[PDB]
Amino acid sequence: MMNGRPGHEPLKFLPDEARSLPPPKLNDPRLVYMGLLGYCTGLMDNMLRMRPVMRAGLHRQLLFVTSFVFAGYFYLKRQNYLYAVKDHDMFGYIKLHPEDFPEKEKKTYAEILEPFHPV
Amino acid sequence: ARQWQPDIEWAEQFSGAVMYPSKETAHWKPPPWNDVDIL
Amino acid sequence: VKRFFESYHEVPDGTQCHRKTYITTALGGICGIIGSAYSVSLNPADSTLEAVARVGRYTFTAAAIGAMFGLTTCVSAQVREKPDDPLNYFIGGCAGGLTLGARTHSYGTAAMGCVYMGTAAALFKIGKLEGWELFPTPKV
Amino acid sequence: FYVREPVNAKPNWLAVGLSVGASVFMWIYLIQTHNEDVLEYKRRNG
Amino acid sequence: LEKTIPKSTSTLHTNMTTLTTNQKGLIKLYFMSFLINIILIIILYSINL
Amino acid sequence: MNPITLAIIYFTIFLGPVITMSSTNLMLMWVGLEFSLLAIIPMLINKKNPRSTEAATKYFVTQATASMIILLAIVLNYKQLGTWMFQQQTNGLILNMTLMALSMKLGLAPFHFWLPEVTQGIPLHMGLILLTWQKIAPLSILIQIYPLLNSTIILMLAITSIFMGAWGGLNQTQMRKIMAYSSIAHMGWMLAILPYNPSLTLLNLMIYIILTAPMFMALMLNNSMTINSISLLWNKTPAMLTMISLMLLSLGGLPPLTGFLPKWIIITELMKNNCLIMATLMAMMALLNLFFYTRLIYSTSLTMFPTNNNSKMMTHQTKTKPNLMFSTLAIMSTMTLPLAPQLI
Amino acid sequence: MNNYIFVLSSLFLVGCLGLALKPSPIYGGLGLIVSGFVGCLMVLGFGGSFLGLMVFLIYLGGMLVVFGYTTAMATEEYPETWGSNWLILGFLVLGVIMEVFLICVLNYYDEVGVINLDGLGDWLMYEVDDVGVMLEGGIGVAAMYSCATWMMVVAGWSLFAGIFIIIEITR
Amino acid sequence: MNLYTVIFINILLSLTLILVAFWLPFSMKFFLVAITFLLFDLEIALLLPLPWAIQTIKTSTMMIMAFILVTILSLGLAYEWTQKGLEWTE
Amino acid sequence: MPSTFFNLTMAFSLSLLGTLMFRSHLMSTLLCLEGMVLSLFIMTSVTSLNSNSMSSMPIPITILVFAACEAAVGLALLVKVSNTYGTDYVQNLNLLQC
Amino acid sequence: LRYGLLAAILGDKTTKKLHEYSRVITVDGNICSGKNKLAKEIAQQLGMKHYPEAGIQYSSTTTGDGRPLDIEFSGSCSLEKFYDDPKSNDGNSYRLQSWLYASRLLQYADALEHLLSTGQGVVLERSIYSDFVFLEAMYNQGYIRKQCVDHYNEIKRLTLPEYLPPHAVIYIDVPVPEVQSRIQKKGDPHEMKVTSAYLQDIENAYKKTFLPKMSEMCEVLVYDSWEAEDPTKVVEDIEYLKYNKGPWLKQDDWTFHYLRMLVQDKTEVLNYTTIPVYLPEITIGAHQGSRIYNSFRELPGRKYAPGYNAEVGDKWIWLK
Ligand SMILES: CCCCCCCCCCCCCCCCCC(=O)OC[C@H](COP(=O)(O)OCCN)OC(=O)CCCCCCCCCCCCCCCCC
Ligand SMILES: Nc1ncnc2c1ncn2[C@@H]1O[C@H](COP(=O)(O)OP(=O)(O)OP(=O)(O)O)[C@@H](O)[C@H]1O
Repeated sequence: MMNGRPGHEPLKFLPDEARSLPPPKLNDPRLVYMGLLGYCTGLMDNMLRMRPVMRAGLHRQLLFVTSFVFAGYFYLKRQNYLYAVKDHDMFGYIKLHPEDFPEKEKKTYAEILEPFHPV
Repeated sequence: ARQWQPDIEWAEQFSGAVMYPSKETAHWKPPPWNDVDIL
Repeated sequence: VKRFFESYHEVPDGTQCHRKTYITTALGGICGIIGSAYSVSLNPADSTLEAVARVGRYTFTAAAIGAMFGLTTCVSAQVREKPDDPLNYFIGGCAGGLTLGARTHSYGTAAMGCVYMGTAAALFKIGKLEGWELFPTPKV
Repeated sequence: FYVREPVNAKPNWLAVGLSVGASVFMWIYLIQTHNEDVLEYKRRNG
Repeated sequence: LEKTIPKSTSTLHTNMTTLTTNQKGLIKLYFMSFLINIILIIILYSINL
Repeated sequence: MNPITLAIIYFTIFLGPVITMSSTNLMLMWVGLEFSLLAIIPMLINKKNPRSTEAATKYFVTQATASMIILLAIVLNYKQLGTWMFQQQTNGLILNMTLMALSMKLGLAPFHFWLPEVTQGIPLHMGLILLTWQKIAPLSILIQIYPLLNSTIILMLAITSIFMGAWGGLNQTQMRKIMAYSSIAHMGWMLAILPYNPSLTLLNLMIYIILTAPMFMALMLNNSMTINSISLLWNKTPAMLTMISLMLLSLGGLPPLTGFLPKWIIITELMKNNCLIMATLMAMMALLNLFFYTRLIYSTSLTMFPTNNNSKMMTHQTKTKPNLMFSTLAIMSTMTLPLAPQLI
Repeated sequence: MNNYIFVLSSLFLVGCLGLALKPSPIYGGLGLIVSGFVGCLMVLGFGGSFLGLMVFLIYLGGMLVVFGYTTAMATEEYPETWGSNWLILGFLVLGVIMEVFLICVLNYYDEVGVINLDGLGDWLMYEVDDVGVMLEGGIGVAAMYSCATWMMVVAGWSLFAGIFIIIEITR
Repeated sequence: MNLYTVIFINILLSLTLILVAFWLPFSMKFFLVAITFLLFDLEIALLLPLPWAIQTIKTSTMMIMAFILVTILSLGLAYEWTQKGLEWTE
Repeated sequence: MPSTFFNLTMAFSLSLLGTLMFRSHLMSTLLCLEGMVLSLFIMTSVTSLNSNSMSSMPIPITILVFAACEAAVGLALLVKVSNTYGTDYVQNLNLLQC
Repeated sequence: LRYGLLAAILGDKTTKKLHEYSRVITVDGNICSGKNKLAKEIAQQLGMKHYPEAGIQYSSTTTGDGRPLDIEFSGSCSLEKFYDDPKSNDGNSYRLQSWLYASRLLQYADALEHLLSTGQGVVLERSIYSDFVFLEAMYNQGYIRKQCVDHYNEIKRLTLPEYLPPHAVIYIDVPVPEVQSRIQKKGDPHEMKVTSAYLQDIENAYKKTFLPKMSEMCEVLVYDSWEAEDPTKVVEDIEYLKYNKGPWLKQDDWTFHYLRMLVQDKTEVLNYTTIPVYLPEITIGAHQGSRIYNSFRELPGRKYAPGYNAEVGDKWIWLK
């Protein structure tokens, strides 16, 4: 959908138009959840290899957590950029086409007669 | 008593080529365990 | 040229009973032809005579389904001035299931088809009226 | 005491070292990237 | 209340299951079916248009 | 099979779809498809048994006919417009022939009858590829032309695929045929949502791949190609049940699991487009997939079947099969609903 | 000679019809050979010297040859096929006549459309440089070596890997 | 018209001679050979346009591509050789 | 052009019909596939020569190469089928139905 | 690093080590013939290794701390009880035949991997190619059912063909009265309850199926008791032996590699012994199975994987 738009660089993870958005914080619940998933992957690897769960492969578990958080930070930056671009284009179109986005004539409940329905 | 666990009667119904053999054209027989047919 | 099947919806129900029944019968016949072609190519028979007999069985069956459905619907709309009532199509679907059960000799199939086809035809009419679209085009 | 002394009888110190180094470097690069992105954001927006 | 709802569902779906999975590994029949499909699609297109 | 042969064949298997996706010329796309076919056949036939030979023959014939039809479509477009790319002016018959061919290449109904037979005759590591990596080029060719397709035939194909996949998996007792019919169903979902939003086709593709790879790996752990063989998993390797069950429920599409999100958001888009009747039919008929996945969850994880004796020696022996990707993909596929807004 | 290319295309049609009808893997080879001969002839009619002679030297001399080779060495002719051969020859006759009636109806329904029998000898060549050199087909098939090297590497790789593929299939 | 005349004449002469004649009174080796011949005949097809390619300006490119073709063909030959595909000792 | 293209398309359709209708052999299907290949080759070359587009002549060459490869692997599979069963028949591939 | 494609590409190949005497030999015979002695002597005089006969505890001895385990953990079968009370309604007969076939197969594999990684040939006693004689005997005597026999033959079909046969098969021939005398002399209150009918069925199975079936792909050497006990004759016959007529010449580095992978993975060896054919003689119930498995994992050195049981002296469990 949003692929063929002006100022579209091909196969780029993060352009510089995205360096103006506020970056995510490492305490973000989604990064924390990815860390949890990393830890659970380590524990499941041990549980499947018949090793002591939570008493084996500390380097492996650390690597899992680190990799998950690492991927999450960048993927999150990218998705935030995409949503920002979506809003940008939407509002630009709304402003360039005032003839299809008119302000509603909002009345007050003292005028519009709504029907009454007993019980 | 104790928990009932499947028996041969209950496990051999998952052993045919196809389940629900309400057909009469299903004369088939289970395939081999190594995919090497008999000859 | 595809208007054979559009002449069905140019007049309220309760009129042109004959051609409406003809249309539903043609629909049944087509559906049966396709079903029979599939069941003859897959799961074939021994003699081409038995094959064409399968074909005739399925085709005449589906044609009867459609004919009875359309006739019962338009006759209900005649006896009762309600051209915009899905109950007529429900009754027609039950009559179609009844004919299916008469053909296949199974009260099970009879009642099952009754209920199913009744709901199906009633929902078809509800869509026709409200404005439902089947196979619509993209608008997002 | 086993009779088929396995591959896992002792740790792979190469794997251990590489894993720990990769983790530490991941975290260092992540902190630096985050701080640089914050600095750029605030430079651009005031 | 058993014969109607659940037993009927099971019967219907088991029967349609048997129908659709009564297949024998015959390429001739599979390809005749593919040909019926091609014909039906061509006809849909040339008719509706 | 020696390293040089292995490298050449697998490099071709990898290059096919890459050319298909990186080329603008339909001729080069066709080239990629031919590469895929050529390089897949030998791996299917490696064992050199009658069943594998038959599967290879069926695959070859089907895919070759499909490729020929695609090339006819390309040639017709070329005579019509002078260009080697489909535009908004090609006779819709060309595109519908192309769609039929791509559907037979994928395994959609009613062009599906070859997929279970082939997968059965084929080993596990080959079904994995055939059902994950061999769906990416024919789907890419469609993603490139989604604005100019026929929603009617697309929806008919998708719903037929859902129905036949359900009504096959209900009966099959063999892991590989079950996987085949599940593939049919999910590809039907993809096609259904395609002409409205292809990002969701790709979403469901990646979800189905993450869900299928680890399942085939689980199976390959014991080469349990049957229900009564995978039931012994409680004595052979019971540390895999907690994950087989969850991955099967996700495949089925149960709310709290990743596998749900595809169906949910696809239904959302179809509702925005007023395809509510089709969405309803599909959502009601996916419950049969869920049914014959629950029937396996039972025989695997919620009840112990009659075991065997030599399984004792199987216990005596150790094992080092299930690499880290198993756990990684299973977790990513079972516990990633809180992140749906990002995957969208 | 206005009917030349039309006759050639009709012979190609009849050959592919004798393929569709399946007499045997050897008479089918003969039909393929005839159809390919005619295809080359029509390509030359349209000016494809290199293309047609390449068809000759590769499709026939290289492909149908191994087709008949593998056929003889890995196929047996069964006696039943003769009566059915005569039957499908009659089938072929009927198909020829049906195609003639088809073409008649299509001319009646679209004069300047499907086929302009009135303009048969015409609409073969649309344009040509009269004073132009360097406009044959080799000039294009040799582009591969300067522009479109991608196609050449693709084809060379297909042929390369075919060796390994066939040795692994036959083994 | 002239080619047609000549070939027609030859065919007529052959049939006339053969009429007067009457009126006066499994191993995979051969398959592998055929396949190798296919894979070399297609190379001939890719190699024949050199008399037109060597008239171009991109000589540094035609040199390259022709060398690639010949080299990888020789390598495939060498592999079919090492794997005992040119032996005939059943 | 119109007439010859109509006839070429009819021929392709006939060969596809032959493929989709087996007659107890497999060579008689591979030959129909090759007839399809030939028809497409001819149509492509003819369109190239009609449009005078010398930047599209490599396309017949490529498709001929790849059709040759496909035919080679198909012939190998047929050879294996014969080596095992004794005939290039299609009722013998009745396995995988279980 | 483990053996695989990478090791075989780097140089851990096979044909670089197949020196003469890189063979595999069997020393079969009837029960009380001089197999152990003759095989030890052949091993010594040829430099090769000896793999004694494999019984109910072969796996218990080859895995773990090497000590045996309760019969419920290894076999749930008893040769003593087989000799005392055959025909029992329990199933000991076939439940023993199957376990012994499985152990002989594990042994054949443990020998093949040794022979392929190291050119040191191996000498075994009765193998998977002759275990079936003790089954045909029981079937012809009435201790076993045709269903058990068919199950055995099916597992044999699934397992055996994926393995290379022996080079040399030495059959020590001895008659049933001498066998009974040797039994009485050796002394065993259970073996001394066996029947000459059973022994003769064994002998007949041997001579009528094993010898013919095996003389077509491996060199046979039939000897009696007195040619035996003078082994140097046997050893020189072997040394002179010609080694044609077998598949071992159709084998290249890569077939050896794809066979070494199988032989090294001790679970793809038994996947087919572990098929779910539901015989009342081996079909163990869920409660018994669960109890036995949880107790087996309760035992020491078996709870976790080898290098992860501290109760047996394993350290660094937090970095491996
Ligand atoms: C919070 C929001 C909620 C969102 C929705 C949540 C969805 C529901 C959560 C479902 C999670 C479990 C679903 C799958 C059930 C698995 C069944 C199972 O594993 O139990 C059967 C099996 C018993 O084995 P058995 O031979 O009888 O004896 C014990 C020897 N292990 O058990 C086993 O053998 C397991 C393998 C043994 C490995 C050693 C023991 C380590 C622990 C492994 C199990 C971990 C389970 C984690 C449970 C977390 C629940 C949230
Ligand atoms: N498959 C089987 N079924 C039943 N019994 C078996 C089987 N295999 C071995 N046995 C039993 O094992 C015993 C083997 O004793 P054996 O006389 O072979 O001792 P040994 O140590 O081999 O001495 P020697 O080598 O001199 O014979 C026999 O009594 C035989 O009945």
